[PDB]
Parts: sequence; structure tokens; C-alpha cells
Amino acid sequence: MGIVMSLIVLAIVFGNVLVITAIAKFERLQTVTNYFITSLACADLVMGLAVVPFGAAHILTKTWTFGNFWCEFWTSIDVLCVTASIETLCVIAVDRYFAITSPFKYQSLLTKNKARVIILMVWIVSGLTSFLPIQMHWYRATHQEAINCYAEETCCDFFTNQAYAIASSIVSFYVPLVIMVFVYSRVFQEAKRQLQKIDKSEGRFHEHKALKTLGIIMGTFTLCWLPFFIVNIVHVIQDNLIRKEVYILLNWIGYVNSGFNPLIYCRSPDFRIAFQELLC
Amino acid sequence: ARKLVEQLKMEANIDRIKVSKAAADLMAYCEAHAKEDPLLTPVPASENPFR
Amino acid sequence: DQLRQEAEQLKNQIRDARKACADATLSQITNNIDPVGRIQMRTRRTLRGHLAKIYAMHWGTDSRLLVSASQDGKLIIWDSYTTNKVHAIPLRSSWVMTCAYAPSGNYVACGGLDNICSIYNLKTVRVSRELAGHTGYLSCCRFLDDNQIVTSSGDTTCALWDIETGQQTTTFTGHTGDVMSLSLAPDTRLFVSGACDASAKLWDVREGMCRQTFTGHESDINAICFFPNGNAFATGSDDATCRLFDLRADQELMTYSHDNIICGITSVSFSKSGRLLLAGYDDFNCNVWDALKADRAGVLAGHDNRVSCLGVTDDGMAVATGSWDSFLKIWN
Amino acid sequence: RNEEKAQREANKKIEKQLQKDKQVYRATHRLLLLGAGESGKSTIVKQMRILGIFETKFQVDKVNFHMFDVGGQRDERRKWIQCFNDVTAIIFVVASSSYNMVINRLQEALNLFKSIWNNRWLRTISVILFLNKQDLLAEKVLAGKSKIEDYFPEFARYTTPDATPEEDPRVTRAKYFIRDEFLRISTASGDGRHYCYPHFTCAVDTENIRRVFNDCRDIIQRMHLRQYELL
Ligand SMILES: Nc1nc2c(ncn2[C@@H]2O[C@H](COP(=O)(O)OP(=O)(O)OP(=O)(O)O)[C@@H](O)[C@H]2O)c(=O)[nH]1
Ligand SMILES: CN[C@@H]1CCc2c(ccc(O)c2O)[C@H]1O
Repeated sequence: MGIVMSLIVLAIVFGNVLVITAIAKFERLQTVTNYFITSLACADLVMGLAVVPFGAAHILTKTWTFGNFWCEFWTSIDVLCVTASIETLCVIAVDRYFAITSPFKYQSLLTKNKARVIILMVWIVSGLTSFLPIQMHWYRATHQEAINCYAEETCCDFFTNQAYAIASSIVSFYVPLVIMVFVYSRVFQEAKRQLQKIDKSEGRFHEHKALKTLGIIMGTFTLCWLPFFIVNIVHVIQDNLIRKEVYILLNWIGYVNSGFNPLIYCRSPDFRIAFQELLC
Repeated sequence: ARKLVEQLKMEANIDRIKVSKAAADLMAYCEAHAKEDPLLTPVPASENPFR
Repeated sequence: DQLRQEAEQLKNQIRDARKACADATLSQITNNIDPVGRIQMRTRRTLRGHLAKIYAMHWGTDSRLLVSASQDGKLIIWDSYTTNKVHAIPLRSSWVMTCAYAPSGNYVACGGLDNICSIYNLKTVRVSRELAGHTGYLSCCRFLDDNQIVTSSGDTTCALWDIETGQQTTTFTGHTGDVMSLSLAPDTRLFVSGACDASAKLWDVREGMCRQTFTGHESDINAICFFPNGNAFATGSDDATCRLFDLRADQELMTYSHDNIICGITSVSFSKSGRLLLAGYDDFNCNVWDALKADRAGVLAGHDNRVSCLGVTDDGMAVATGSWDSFLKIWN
Repeated sequence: RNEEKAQREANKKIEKQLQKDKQVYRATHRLLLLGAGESGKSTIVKQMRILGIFETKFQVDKVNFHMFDVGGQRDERRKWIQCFNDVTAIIFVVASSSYNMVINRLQEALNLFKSIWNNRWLRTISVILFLNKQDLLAEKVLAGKSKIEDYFPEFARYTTPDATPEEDPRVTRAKYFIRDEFLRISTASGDGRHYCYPHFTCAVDTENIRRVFNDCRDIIQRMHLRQYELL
């Protein structure tokens, strides 16, 4: 599995690095929309460069060879990156909703200054739920196995109580899901209305595209991050119901989503020209 | 009407020299003034004002 | 009538005389000259602040300041050395297609779709005079002197103006298509003009009569530059070609074209020594030619839209380009 | 010394003014009014407004529109049209009752529209079409000496197309044939970037400004939808 994990790490790093350098190098890609894209790319790069290799080493050697402080820092970084990699998608969806639904007032509403505030607020909210309740010992569990793991300085699993498990899941995944669903439903309705108007107007002379695009965009995210955020509550509500191996497998399936964002949000022809200009 | 004919007649009678002489003069001027072209000959960066 | 048949004769006589005078081509004479070699230039400055695409610019006589015009209705006078603005003049009309900088550095003129040539007083910034009389959009204007200016408009005429009284002095007629550009001789005694009928003419500023006519091209002419020697000029048309005409020989000399380009040409300029010919194209880049060899020597890429302006400093230290991407670049 | 500081202060003031003006420039919408002679272009402008250049600015629902009328230059060749490649839409006004009059006016209008549509610099610009004089046409059709078939042979094998009168079948047939004449040219030339729009107007009409508002909104919405690969 080491070859597979190394390939996963390389795929995660390469695409995000290429996207960031293509956005930064050129001037025609400096759009208010691209700030969210580069924020997401930075989050994915930090994830794939910080949390994936240490997790791979831990799952291979089956023994944490560092101290407790580094383990807590690793867990905090994991939670921070996971939380910050989804609110950016929610912000992108909201921006597209504003752009399509109200075409006349879009230009005034998002101005570059307004965007650097939204990104900072998103990052602050992401960091306020990862570092604060983990550097402090609020999330620590109570069963004897938890204390045995906490005392030991050579191994550390993830044990959490009910309150933190529910709250972090709600903040990270469940809240930014209904907003995206509503936004994309409204966008699909608008696209269908425009298509019907065109067909009624000039159909005697001359919906798969919207369905395909929305299906890809929603399905990849839902399939990647849905089961883990259900078993997260399941294993806490019911004891001895979810095995550790299944939990780790689902969590690692969640990690792979960070390597697909360039393949979905960077299919524009301008990005293709930018990628052809350098390293080709 | 006759304005075009008059203009053509006016421009018909002019002195015309051989093209070889004109080409030689152009080449001679280009060769003579070839030492004062910063774009053609890159000047040292010490005296470059834009760099 | 009979005269029209009669007229063609004179054309046959002129063609026969020009063919007889052609002893040898320029390429044959200029064959042992060592090539200049590959020439590479890099961007040194970038100027930002225009909200829309740029049509025109003109260097200062001191090779330090320059003026620019855009479609947002605003003239900006930059300081190329310290890359900071100096002036920002609003305009009554937002459609302008030309601008000029006076040799004395005291006035700046502009015009556009509105048939008015406005003149601004920099060292007093308020409108000084407004010249009217053209029935078509202006295309170019060059300060012949601090008191008189010459303009070319879209009604197939070029006129000489008097700034003090605001009245036309001399009117030049004879063209058929819309006049698009002009350039003055170093002594300001003659000027040329290129219209949309594929013909460039030589004008006399004092007498006010056309002296010669050149019809080598086959499409509309978009730009004209004048050789530093004062006895030649180069033109650029929509057929992706450039041609080097001559005055004393009264015929063209050489053509600059390649089979890999099918776009148009928007601006043409020379160098201080005249060895290099610079032309802007519609391929979002610029090209450098060799005047005496018709061999490409380099390409200036870096613009995200078509290049519409081009100019070289009086002392020939740098070349400036403008594009529809609302950006001005300085190449050394 | 202090000259650099003075230039920096001047540059800061100029940059502040430019930043202030950028929002105003971005807020407004620009339109171009293009049409042939005797169409009725001068009337439309006034009715709507009352509610060698001529710029009319009207505001609807706190949105700024700025329309131009370039009537100073009158020539078949149009070398100045490259300047209007960044406008929101082009308004085309044509007299629909001009078919019977030589210097044919309707054929010249069709040729002008075909030339405009296929222009290289106007490959992503939509056209709003105003078919003017909708009552002179009805008067001519109803018991008229001239017939459309004599000047337009294709009218002999034409059918009424979803048509909603208001009317006699003859006037509806004539109107829809004239509209389809323009609609055919538009469908063939381009794929997606631009779409022509037709309308029926007359002298007693006050909803033209609302029509322009709705058409501009549709144009911007369709552009945004196509940009994100949804249409
Ligand atoms: N019945 C009727 N008459 C109209 C209508 N529109 C214009 N007209 C008449 O036709 C003439 C149109 O001319 P103007 O609108 O003044 O100017 P114009 O001829 O459109 O200008 P160009 O078309 O650019 O030459 C006017 O004198 C109007 O009386 C209409 O909708 N109904
Ligand atoms: C061990 N990995 C952690 C464990 C729990 C957790 C994650 C991510 C977001 C959350 O809100 C969580 O509660 C996972 O990345």
C-alpha cells in the first residue's frame, strides 16, 4: 500500500501546486471568483502536505514515533483543514447563486475588498473549532481506554465525547450542505426556465448539460464526505457498533476528495491555456 | 471630370532617378548611423535609465 | 466618356516609366550585409489605471513623459521613469480615437467620433480651443507647430488648422476612402496619408497640392511611418503585409510578409537608425523586421489583446506599446 | 527629494479619484441604437426618454442605461463599428411597412442586418429587434393595391406558424413572415454567443423601455449561465 499512498500524495500535491502557480503567475486569471479557488487550493495543499504523510506513516508502522504534543498538533491540523475545505465550496456555491439569480447587482455586491473579508472569516471560523477545543482538553473522553491512550506517549487514537462529535460535524458538514442543495436547485430552475424560453422563442429553426454538471459537482462531494459524517455520529450514539478499521477507511476515503477539486473547478478554457503555456 | 486628368498630367512629368542609387543611399545612411541605436546594440546597464 | 479612356493612357505611361526606372531590386543590392541576428527585449515597466481599451498614445519630445487615451473618456500623462501618473483629464465625449503631444510640451489634443478636435492647456488644465468643420470622425492629429495643427478625418479630407483663430487654412482633397493615418517629415514640409482605398499620397504643406501617389497595396491601409532619412516611408495594411515605398524612385522597394500570419496590422514604427522596423499585429503581439533584408529578427509577446498603439522615443532608448487589455508596456 | 513626495501625493489623489470613478463606470449599461432611414428611430427615442452624436440616459429600477445614436456618419462602409464591441446590446429599428417602396428598402435592411451579424468584432453581441410601423403595414395589407407576393415571391408558399393575434389572418401572416425573414438569418450564423430578439412596436407604445430592461436582463443571465457551462 505504500506505493498507492505515495501516488495519492503526489497527485494531491501536484494539481494544487499547479493551480496555485497558474493563478498567481498570470494576470488574466485574477478574478474575484478565483480567490475562493486559490483559498481552496491552499487548504488542499496544506492537507496533502501535512496530514496525509504522517497518517500514512502511523497506519504503516502501527506505532506513533513522536510525542503527544505532535499528535495533538496533527489532529488539530487535520480538523482545521477538513473544516476549511468545505466552507470554501459553500462560498463558491453562494457566489454562483448571487451571480446567476441577480445579474444586475452582482457587480456591486462582491468587490475584492469584500472577498478578502469573507475568506478571512471562513478561515477564522475553521480555526475556532479545531485548535480551541483540542489544544484545551475539552474533547477528551471518559472511558478507561481513553485515559489509557491519553497517558501513553507512544500511541494516540481519536476518542471524543458526544457533544464535540455532534457539534464539529454540524459545523463542518451538515450546515454547509442544505445551503448548497438549495442554491443548486434554484440555479437548475433558472437554467430550465431560460432553456424553455429559448425553445419557445426560436425552436422551429434550430437539459443534459446542466444535469451533468450539477450531478458531477454534487455527487463527488456527497459520495466523498457523506458516509464518514454519518458514522461519526453513529459510533458515538451506539457503542461497539463501528470498527476502528471501518472508521479509518471512511476517513481516508474522505481525504481523496482534496485531489479532485482541480479536476472539477478548473475545467475552464482559460485554465487550459494557462496550463498549456507553462510546463508543456 | 477633367480634374483627374489634370492631376495625372501634373504628376506625370517629374524627375525620376534610378532605384539602385536610392537603395545605395538608404544602405549608406543605415550603415553610417548604425552606432547610435540603443535598441539595435544593447547599451550597458550602467547607463540604462529604465533598468 | 472619351476622357475616361483617355485617362488610362497616362496610367500606362506612368507604369512604363516606373518599370523602366527599376534597374535592380533592393534585395539584390543588399545581399552581402551581415544579418543583425536575434534580438530579445524584456518588459521593463507596466502602467495601470485605464478602465477600458486603449487606442492611441504619443511620446514626449523629452522621451520622459507620454500621453494615452482610452474608451472610458480620460487622458492620462504618465512619468515613465517613476511609473506614476501626473494628470488625469476628463473628456466631454467618451469616444476618442487619437491623441497628440505638442513639441513644446504645453498642449495635448484629442478627438474621436464627435467631429471636434479639442486642445488642452497643460501649463496654465482646461479646454483652450475647439476646432470644428469636419463632417466625419477624426483619425489622427499631429502638432505641426505650437500654433498650427493638421488633422485627418473620415470624410476623405485632411485639413490644416489655425489654433489662434480656430479656422481652417488649407484643405487637402483627392482621396476616395476614409483617411486613417498620417505622418510628418522631419522638416515639417511634407506629409503622407493612408486612406481605405489602398493608396497613399504625398502632400505639400505650403502649396496644398498632391505631389505623388502610391498604390502598391490591395486592402485598407491602417498605419504609416516615415523613414528618418526623409526620403522613404513604410505602410501597413489589412493583408498582413508591410511595404517600403520611395519618393525619388517613385515606386515601392520591398515587402514584409510571412505565410504563417493571416491577421491585420494596426501600427508601424521605425528605429533611430532605421535598421529595424517595428509593426503591431492582431495576434496579440508585435514583430521586429529588418529593413534591408525582410527577415524577422524577434517577437514581442506579453499582451492579452490586440495591439493598437506603438511608438519609439526621440533618442531611441525604449519602445512603448498599447493594447486593448488596458495596459501599457515599456520594452528596452 | 521633496519632488518625489509631491509626485507620490499627486499619484495617490489621482488613484483615489480613479477608484471612485470605477464603480460608476461599472454600474452603467451601454446600448447602441442602429437603424436605417425613415424607420422611425427619432420617435422611439423621445417617447421612451420623456417617460454628430446624441447620448440619451434613462434609469429603470435604479439601473443606469446609456444609449447612443451615431447619425453623423452616413456611409455604406463602417470602419468605426469596431469601437462598439463592448456594448451590452444593439438595438435595430426597421420600418416593417416599407416593402412596396423602391430605394427595395426592406431588402437593404436585411442586407445590413446580415452584414452586422457576421462582423468579426461583433461575434458576441446580441441584437434587440424593433419592427416599427405596425399599423401602416396593417393598412396596406387590408385592401391594398400592392401585394407582398409581387415583391416577395416566397410569400406564395408560406404558412402561419404558436402565433397569437393581437386581427385578420392576412396581417398576422404578413407580420410573421417578415419576422421569420430576420429570424432565419440569425439562427444559421452563430452558435451560442449571440441571440437576436424580435418585437412589434408602433407609435402609441409605452412598454418599449420595459422590453429593453427585460431583454438586457435576459442577455446578462444567459451570458452568466453559458460561462459556467450550464446552458
Ligand atoms: N404611424 C406611425 N408613424 C410613425 C411611427 N414611427 C415613426 N413614424 C413616422 O415616421 C417618421 C419617422 O421619422 P423620425 O422618427 O422623425 O426620424 P427617422 O426618419 O426615423 O430617422 P432615420 O430613420 O434615422 O432617417 C416620423 O415623421 C413619424 O411621423 C409609428 O410607430 N407609427
Ligand atoms: C481523526 N480524523 C478526524 C476525526 C473527527 C473529525 C474529522 C474531521 C472533521 C470533524 O468535524 C471531525 O469531528 C476527522 O478528520
